[PDB]
Amino acid sequence: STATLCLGHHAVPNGTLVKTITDDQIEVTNATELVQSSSTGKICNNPHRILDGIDCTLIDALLGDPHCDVFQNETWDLFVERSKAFSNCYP
Amino acid sequence: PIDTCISECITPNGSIPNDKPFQNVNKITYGACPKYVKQNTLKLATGMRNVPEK
Amino acid sequence: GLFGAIAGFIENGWEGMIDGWYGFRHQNSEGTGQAADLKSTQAAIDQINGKLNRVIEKTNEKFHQIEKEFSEVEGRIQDLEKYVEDTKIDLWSYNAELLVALENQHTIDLTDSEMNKLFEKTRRQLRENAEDMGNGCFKIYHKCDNACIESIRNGTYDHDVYRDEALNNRFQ
Amino acid sequence: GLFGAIAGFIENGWEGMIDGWYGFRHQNSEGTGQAADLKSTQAAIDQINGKLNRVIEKTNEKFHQIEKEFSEVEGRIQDLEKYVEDTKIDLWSYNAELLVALENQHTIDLTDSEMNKLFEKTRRQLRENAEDMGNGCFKIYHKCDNACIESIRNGTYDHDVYRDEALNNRFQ
Amino acid sequence: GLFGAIAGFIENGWEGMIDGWYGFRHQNSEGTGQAADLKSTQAAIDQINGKLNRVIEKTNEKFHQIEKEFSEVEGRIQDLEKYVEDTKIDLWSYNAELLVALENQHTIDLTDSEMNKLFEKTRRQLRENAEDMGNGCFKIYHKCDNACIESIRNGTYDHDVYRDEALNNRFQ
Ligand SMILES: *[C@@H]1O[C@H](CO)[C@@H](O[C@@H]2O[C@H](CO)[C@@H](O)[C@H](O)[C@H]2NC(C)=O)[C@H](O)[C@H]1NC(C)=O
Ligand SMILES: *[C@@H]1O[C@H](CO)[C@@H](O)[C@H](O)[C@H]1NC(C)=O
Ligand SMILES: *[C@@H]1O[C@H](CO)[C@@H](O)[C@H](O)[C@H]1NC(C)=O
Ligand SMILES: *[C@@H]1O[C@H](CO)[C@@H](O)[C@H](O)[C@H]1NC(C)=O
Ligand SMILES: *[C@@H]1O[C@H](CO)[C@@H](O)[C@H](O)[C@H]1NC(C)=O
Repeated sequence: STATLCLGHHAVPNGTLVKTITDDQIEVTNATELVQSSSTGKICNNPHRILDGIDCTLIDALLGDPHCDVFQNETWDLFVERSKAFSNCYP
Repeated sequence: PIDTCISECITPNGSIPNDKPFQNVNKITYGACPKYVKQNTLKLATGMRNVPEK
Repeated sequence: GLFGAIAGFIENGWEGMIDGWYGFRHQNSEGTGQAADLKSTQAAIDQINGKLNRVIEKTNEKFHQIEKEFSEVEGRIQDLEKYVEDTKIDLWSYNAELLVALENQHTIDLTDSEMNKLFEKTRRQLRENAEDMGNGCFKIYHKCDNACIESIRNGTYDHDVYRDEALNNRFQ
Repeated sequence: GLFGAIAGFIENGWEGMIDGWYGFRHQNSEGTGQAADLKSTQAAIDQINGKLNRVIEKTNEKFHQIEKEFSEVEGRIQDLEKYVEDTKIDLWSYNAELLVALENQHTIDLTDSEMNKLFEKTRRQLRENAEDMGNGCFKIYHKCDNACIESIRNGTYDHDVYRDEALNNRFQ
Repeated sequence: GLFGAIAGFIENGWEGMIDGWYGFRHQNSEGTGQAADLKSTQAAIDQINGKLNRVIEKTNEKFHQIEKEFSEVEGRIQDLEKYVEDTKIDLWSYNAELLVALENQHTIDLTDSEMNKLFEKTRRQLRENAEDMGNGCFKIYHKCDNACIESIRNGTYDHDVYRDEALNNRFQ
């Protein structure tokens, strides 16, 4: 003689644990990571002008170290200075 | 190493995507980079509280 | 969980619900049926889709800064640089932690609020023809076929044409 | 909008209401009338009047600071000064943005809460003599003249002296 | 105080309540009795016990920093050190103030929410056998002895076995 109407909400078989003001760990249907913790390991050459300094430091390229002669009149947005860089001119 | 690709944010560890607001890769950054934090993970809830059956 | 709807009197999520976030399950003479409420689901999704661009609009663009790694030991200036960077890192880490906690708490309260709002709206449609059973489910006290149920879900339910039968069934 | 009262089941603001923020409109045999509820309006106004002095008590007083504009180029010290000032500016800009967003959200929830509280109080006064029509309006099931309506608004409504007539009208 | 339960329609705290935070007082034919609801009290206590470790996990460990007190007057470097320390102190003082205000507001809303949740749960158990008197107290319309009251408090109240008598008493 009667009908029944239930109200409910969706669930998921496995859920993500997040932290709130009142709970250290509470399970929710979905969650997004906000901290980027990994890198590709390579420097993209766009959109910034990247100047790879092979064996040269910025000061050595500035002064005009012979093995730095390829860096004359160079421009950069980011000068990438390598650990293998060394000086080979007057001390 | 340098690569042929597009990325706005460069760290000493390489280029990283800047879609996330925070990063834990390196405190040295260049470009449009996420803010550096000490936490390695921060989950933002994008759904309701999950109550499975049983 | 301020309203006690989700993880409250509802007591259970529906893993068979994939159409939306909030919806109805009905059992009547014809048989069991299920549907999703698009309006409440869309309200919750809209209130959740941003929620981080509204506080941190974009990544700030920084090009030339202080040095943050040092080979040798200078003294005052290196100490000041390290102190400045450490202070900035601590403050931003606290900001991130507090923001995430606040947003998660508000999102939980928000979804629970949408659930409670749907419940109250459905109750208000069923003025005297239904009774809350206390588990988030309404007992409707009249013949309510599929058209009746869809009218309830639609929002165009007409409580007047069933009021006599419903009152006769409830209060005998 | 956590309770679904404002921009919810109320569905509409009254531009003719200038006496207060929350109030009543009544239609009975005598005719239409309107009034404002001073207590709820005052509660909301009191909870809103400060709300910024409670977090930022006053302007801090700063007299001699670092230089923030430079003509020539020095190097380390100028870079450190620029970095410190930029870090401070970014942190305070984030603080301002987050504070404004949080306070606006709480103010909206607060006003919606006061509306819902007034609604629930009015419903509780009208124990069995009225029914919620679902649009924020009560159908009262007895002769309720202007004195009756003002008693409802006053808070001294006596549901017992109308209960017989109201039950007779509702359940027939 | 978003729900209007505490300092709302409840209107009064019970100083004789020491067993828990939330509870029941009942008056029937046998006599007055009082008990505490352990589940709601435990929910509120659990949501309050941390609430600061969830934002500030621990004290950060700092060993060697800049100098913050100076005997003589140097100039640029001392000014920069003072500016950095003052900026850090102001930002952390603001953080402390805002965090305390936010947590206090949420704690008040949380306890008020637990009170309202207990009230709604009790109302939903007493489907048609009781009426809300508007002061946080239910008038139950049937013989409800101590076993009946403890069943209400327990959660295993069976509204069906009293429904006839309760309807007969309410609607005459
Ligand atoms: C949780 O939300 C995320 C964010 O949208 C969803 O992840 C996306 O899912 C779609 C599926 O069509 C993919 O195309 C996207 O590439 C995903 N984005 C990311 C960043 O992973 C995810 O599906 C949601 N989870 C659930 C269970 O709904
Ligand atoms: C997903 O669900 C399965 C079972 O439903 C579970 O074993 C697993 O741990 C969950 N998470 C992932 C990441 O697979
Ligand atoms: C639902 O309501 C709309 C508008 O009142 C109507 O056009 C439609 O036919 C109804 N039924 C549905 C969508 O099944
Ligand atoms: C409203 O109530 C107060 C106190 O019960 C009473 O003094 C007053 O006469 C009532 N009517 C009004 C203010 O119109
Ligand atoms: C309360 O309910 C529980 C479980 O239904 C039952 O075991 C117990 O006897 C009841 N009465 C009490 C605890 O007085």
